[PDB]
Amino acid sequence: GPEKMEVKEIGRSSKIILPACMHETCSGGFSLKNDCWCCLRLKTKQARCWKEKEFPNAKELCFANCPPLE
Repeated sequence: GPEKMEVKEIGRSSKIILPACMHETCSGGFSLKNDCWCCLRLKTKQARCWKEKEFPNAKELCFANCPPLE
């Protein structure tokens, strides 16, 4: 047979990502995880970001970041 091109892994949750401008993710139920979203602002890809060390707002938004429900 082939080289097995149909992995499975331990995917037992509702984890998913939300396309837009950056790379974000969210998962609540067992995995409990999420990928930050678009930073402060940029022109080409990098420029102005959010310092979660000084501003807690970025942190809350990062953990709150989740996919659409429509």
